[PDB]
Amino acid sequence: YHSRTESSIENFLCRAACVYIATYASAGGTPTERYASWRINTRQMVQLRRKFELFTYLRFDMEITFVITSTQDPGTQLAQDMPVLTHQIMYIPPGGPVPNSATDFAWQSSTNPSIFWTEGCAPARMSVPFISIGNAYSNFYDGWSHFTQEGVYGFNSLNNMGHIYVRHVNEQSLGVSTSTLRVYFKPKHVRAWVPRPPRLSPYVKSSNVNFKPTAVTTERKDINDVGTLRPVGYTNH
Amino acid sequence: RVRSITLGNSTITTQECANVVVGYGVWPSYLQDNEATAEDQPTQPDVATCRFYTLDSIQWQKESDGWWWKFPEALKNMGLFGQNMEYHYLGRSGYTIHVQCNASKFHQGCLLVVCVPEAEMGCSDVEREVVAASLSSEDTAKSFSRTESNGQHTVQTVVYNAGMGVGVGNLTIFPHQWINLRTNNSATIVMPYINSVPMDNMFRHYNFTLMIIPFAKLEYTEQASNYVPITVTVAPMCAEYNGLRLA
Amino acid sequence: RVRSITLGNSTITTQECANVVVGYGVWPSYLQDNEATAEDQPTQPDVATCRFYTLDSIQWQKESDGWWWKFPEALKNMGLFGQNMEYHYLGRSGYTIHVQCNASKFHQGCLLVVCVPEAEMGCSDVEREVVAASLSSEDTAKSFSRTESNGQHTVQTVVYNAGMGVGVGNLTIFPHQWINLRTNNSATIVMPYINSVPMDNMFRHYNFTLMIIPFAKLEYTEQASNYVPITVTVAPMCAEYNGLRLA
Amino acid sequence: MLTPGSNQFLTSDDFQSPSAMPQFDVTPEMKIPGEVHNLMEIAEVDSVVPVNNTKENINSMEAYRIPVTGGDQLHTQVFGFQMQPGLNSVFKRTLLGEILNYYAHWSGSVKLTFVFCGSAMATGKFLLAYSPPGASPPQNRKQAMLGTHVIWDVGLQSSCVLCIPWISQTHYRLVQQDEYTSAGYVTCWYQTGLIVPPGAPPSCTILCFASACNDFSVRNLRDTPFIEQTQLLQ
Amino acid sequence: SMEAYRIPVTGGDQLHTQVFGFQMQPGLNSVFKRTLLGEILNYYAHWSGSVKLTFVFC
Repeated sequence: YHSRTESSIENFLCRAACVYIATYASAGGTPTERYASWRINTRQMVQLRRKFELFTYLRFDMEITFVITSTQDPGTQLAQDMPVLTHQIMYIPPGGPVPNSATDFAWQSSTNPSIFWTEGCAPARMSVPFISIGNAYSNFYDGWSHFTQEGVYGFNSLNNMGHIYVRHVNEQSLGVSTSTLRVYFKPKHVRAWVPRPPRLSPYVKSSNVNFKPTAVTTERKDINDVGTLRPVGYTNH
Repeated sequence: RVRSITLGNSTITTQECANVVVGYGVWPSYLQDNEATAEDQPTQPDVATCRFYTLDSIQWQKESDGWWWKFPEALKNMGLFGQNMEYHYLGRSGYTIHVQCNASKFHQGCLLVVCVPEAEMGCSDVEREVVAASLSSEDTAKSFSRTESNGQHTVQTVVYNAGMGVGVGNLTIFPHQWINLRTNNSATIVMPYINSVPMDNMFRHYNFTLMIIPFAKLEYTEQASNYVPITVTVAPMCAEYNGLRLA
Repeated sequence: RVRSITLGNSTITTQECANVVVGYGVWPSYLQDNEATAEDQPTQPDVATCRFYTLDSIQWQKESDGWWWKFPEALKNMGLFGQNMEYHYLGRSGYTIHVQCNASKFHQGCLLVVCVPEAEMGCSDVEREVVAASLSSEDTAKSFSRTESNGQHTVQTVVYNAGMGVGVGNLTIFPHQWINLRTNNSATIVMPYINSVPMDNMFRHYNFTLMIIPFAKLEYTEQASNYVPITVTVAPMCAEYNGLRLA
Repeated sequence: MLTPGSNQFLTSDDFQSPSAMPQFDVTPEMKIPGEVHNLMEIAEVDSVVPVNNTKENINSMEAYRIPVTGGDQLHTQVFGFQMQPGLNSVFKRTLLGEILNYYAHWSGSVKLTFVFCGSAMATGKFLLAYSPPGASPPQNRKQAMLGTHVIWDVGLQSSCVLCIPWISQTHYRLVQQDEYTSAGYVTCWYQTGLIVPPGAPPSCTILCFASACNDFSVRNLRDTPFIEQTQLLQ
Repeated sequence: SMEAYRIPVTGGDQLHTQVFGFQMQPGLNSVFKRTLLGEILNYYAHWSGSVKLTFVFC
């Protein structure tokens, strides 16, 4: 008759997990290499996916922490003394403008909350509430997008969470300054409904529930084959 | 011993004293004033929706594997329920599922009847995607398979994975019942409306899936009926639809 | 309808509502202070002696004749009862015998189950004497015979004389029960301790003999089980043994 | 002690800020008439609707005048349109549509008023037919009669009000939705002709007003599509 | 196959042979590690309690 407090939904699902690692440069190059983008979802990290897909419906708040580490870049014309690096982190709600390049107008939109962060301080954090039209997120959706019974199968538009975009505020004239971003994601005030059997087959697609047939368990020698045995000894005489 | 039920004044059914499983503990009911994200007050058709709709019987044989029906699609052509599906836009209703077998005392077997909510299914080719014709017919059972399917747009039908990619042995987590021919002969499941929105389109959303799977195969002697008939009956409970009149 | 019994917390048995025969009218009980011819107060083991000891099933066939078990020898190797038999010197205990058959409604037959106290048996050669190996095995049934035995040290096994030299038709005088497959399927006999001394050695004295004899032979049709299994269960009641400690 | 969201500038935040000009006394406010407390007040006002926008009348005042011809029109249709403010070409430029265009989600009931600008000696009837979202517009007068209709007599009465209701599967429609033939239709039919005495003009006009009913909801404010240029003036 | 779950009981005349046998270790034994109980237990490094078994004769 010992405690069960560690098996509750809160203590089971509120563990921070690293869900994205990206890199971006601070100088000339291909524009797509000068910013980092991520669409918020729980279907790309298999370890977190297996935990969220024990329940059919979920309702939680998001807490996102960004760890940013920058270093100098080898080449010619190295910077002898740089003041400090500042980074801009922008959260785009569902339906907001999304940048197609760095130094775009969407970076200065008033509907997108942004964080300006200087090197040396504590990691930046933000919290997003339960932002959806429906009354819950749904891990499994059996249905179509249009009512013609045709379209994308298994896609629901009621569980969009937005995007995260990170770039360098500074304009650098001497040298390049590569930076690396890590995203830590955590649910809070979690509520879950309608439990489901955990998955057996390995994941094959982030968008689908497709699978390969897998054996229901691990093989055994015989039906009456108990595990191994013990040799004769002082107790067994 | 026996009990008769008369719903809709047009349907008669007979049952014996047996255990009934009430969904997730809740009973189907109308929509209260607490929950809503629309304006027009729902119209409540109950004169003809609440009646027994007996689907066609199926044959349980020695080498059969299992069957599934998608609801609410299974009642697309079923009388006035189909007309309300076509004429309206939003809908909500719970169901009562009766499953009855007809086997003598000399047969043997064991069935599992489950009601899986939001039973999304995979495809045979892991790259392609399923189509609407392979998921479910109108009111005809879709059979499982003993071996691995190899179609292009066909749902994977290996029985022991149940098409959802999970172990078939753990399907008991959902509302379910066991029909052991040695003791039981029928099962009843009352399923309420389960979704994340108060109303949804009937043709777009598959509310749930009814699966019948034999764990113990059918066995008998030479001079006996080669099959066992299984009969499934559905009676909608507490159906609602949007309003078609100006405010 | 059905009843479950849990003796010793390790044994479970199931029975239906059936008549029970309480020995000679008395119920097994411990030894009071009235009757004794010894000094040391008996120790009373009941934690493990009082549990169901299910013996092996036997097959009733068309040409079978009957079987007998000698008690208390039948529980020589049966768990803690055998240990108490070996470790102690004097003993006293009553028993409860359950006999159950498993036959369908298409079989037929009639069995007699009796408990004969002090069932001394004769020999095949009227001049010689029997030996201890031919009287009874440990916990294996000893079969009767249709014809006359001709061994040297073997018990006469003609069924209609029952080995005791008396008419088999008059065995009803002892505690008994009839298992007619048409109506009954089980029998229960509660047998107290019957002897002329309060205590006696387990290995020396055979308290009684359990005999199962079919009067109506087993008959059936070609496509049916060739046999009927018979299961016998024994649960000692009110066991006593002498004391091993100084006064 | 310092959370990750401690030192950022989120453009939709509401914190107090230091005052640039303390020790300054602002002018007390007076009582100017006509204060606005909600945008819904701008939507519950009737505004004339340009039903007759046939590419010869968009650049003219003839857009608003629905023509009613005399002679002998057997059962021909006077006018007809679809009930989708904010997106239909007819309604998107009125007060209601232009308020609705600012909001991604909206829902409610729409009120229509018809006024007969014609001689006081003119007599006739019209049939106003409304079809639900899932149906088809009536093709002749008999089909329109068998549905939801009202017979409007321009001899007894001069104006006819009609409150189109809101029956939808969800609780919020969208301006940027592809939901044609799922919005409802309103048509007007010649129940009889227009009868005038000697001396009155044989043809008349109908004016249409559309506005908001008591109940509306709007959600998710967004930029209007009517303004195009992103250039700064000078 | 589906024959994994069905424990076979043969007729004929089996004298005293063993029908089945296994070891009681959920989470680690090959038999139990893939059921609901074992797969919940596998998430936790420490666990303890009593396990209930039901046998049904088909």
